[PDB]
Amino acid sequence: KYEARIGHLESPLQPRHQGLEKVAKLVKERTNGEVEFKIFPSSQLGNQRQMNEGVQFGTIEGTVSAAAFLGGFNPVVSIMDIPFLLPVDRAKAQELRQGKFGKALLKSFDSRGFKAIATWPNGRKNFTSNKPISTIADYKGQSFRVMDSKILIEQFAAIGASAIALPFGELYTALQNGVVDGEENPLDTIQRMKFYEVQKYLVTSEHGAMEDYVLFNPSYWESLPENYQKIIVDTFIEVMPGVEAHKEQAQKDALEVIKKAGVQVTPLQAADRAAMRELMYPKTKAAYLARAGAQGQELIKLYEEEYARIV
Ligand SMILES: O=C(O)c1cc(=O)[nH]c(=O)[nH]1
Ligand SMILES: [Cl-]
Repeated sequence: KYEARIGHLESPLQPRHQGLEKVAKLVKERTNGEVEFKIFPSSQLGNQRQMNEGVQFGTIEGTVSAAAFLGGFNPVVSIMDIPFLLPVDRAKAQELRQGKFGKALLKSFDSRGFKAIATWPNGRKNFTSNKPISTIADYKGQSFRVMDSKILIEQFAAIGASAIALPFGELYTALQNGVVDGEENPLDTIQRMKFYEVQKYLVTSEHGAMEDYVLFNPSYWESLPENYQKIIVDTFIEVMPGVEAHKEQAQKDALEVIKKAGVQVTPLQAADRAAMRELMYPKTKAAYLARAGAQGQELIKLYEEEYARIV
C-alpha cells in the first residue's frame, strides 16, 4: 500500500545498505505489511544529484545521502562537511547528532522540499593519492576529487591543494586515469570501491565526517498514517547502533585488505593534524557562512553550545 523506492550510492555490501535492508524488513512487519521499502544501491537510480532531484520531485520516494551532496538544496546542512568538526569520541558525536543540534539540521530540510527523518553516522574520511602525502607540504599542488560540496573544495584549498566535484560512480575511473591525484573516503568505501587498485598512498586521518541523511519525498511521507510515521522513525533509530558498530569494524577489516594490496599507509602526524585544522577551519567556516548566511551562524552557535555541554 505504501511502497517506497529508496536509492543510494554505496555498494550493497557496506553497513548503510545492510542497515537499510534491516529497517525495511522491520518496518514491513510493524506496519501490517503496508509500508514496503525497496533499496537501490550503487547509483542504480542515478548519481546523487539525480536521486536528490528525484526525491524532491517524487519520481522516487527516498534517498540516503551524505550531507556533502546536500548543500545545494540545503546550505545549512553543509556544516557537517567542516573538517575536524566532530569529537573523536563516537558516543559524544552521537549526542550531537541525535540531540538538539542534529534535530535542528533535520528540521532545516522541511522548508526545502524534503522530509529528513533521521541522520546516521557513516564513517570518517581518509586521504588517498597517487603522489606521496606523508607531510602537509606534500599536499600543495595536488588535486583531489570531492563530493559535491563548496565546503570540501575550500578544505583542500586551505592546504594549497585543488579539488573538483566528480560523481561517485565515476571516481574509480577518474583515479585510474589521473583525472585527479587523490580523493577522501572511509577505509571500507576505499575497499569496496577497489580504490586500492588505483591509489598508491593512504593517510589514516579521519579528518572529516561522512554523515548520512535519510530523506523522503514530502508527499509520500505525508500520505503515511501518523502511527506508521512514528514506527519508521523509531525503527531507523533502533537499527542505528548496529550499523555504527558494523561500520567501525569494517574500517579495521578494510585496512588489512588495503595494506595487503600494497597501498602505502601512514598515520597523519600530530603536528600536521593541528596545522590542517587551524588552516582549514577559518576557510571552511567562512565558506559555510557565505552560503548558509545567518541561519548558518545560528547552527554554528548551537553546535558550539552543545559541544561545550557534551564535550
Ligand atoms: O561520494 C562519495 O565519496 C561517497 C558517497 C557515499 O554515499 N558514501 C561514501 O562512503 N562515499
Ligand atoms: Cl554522485
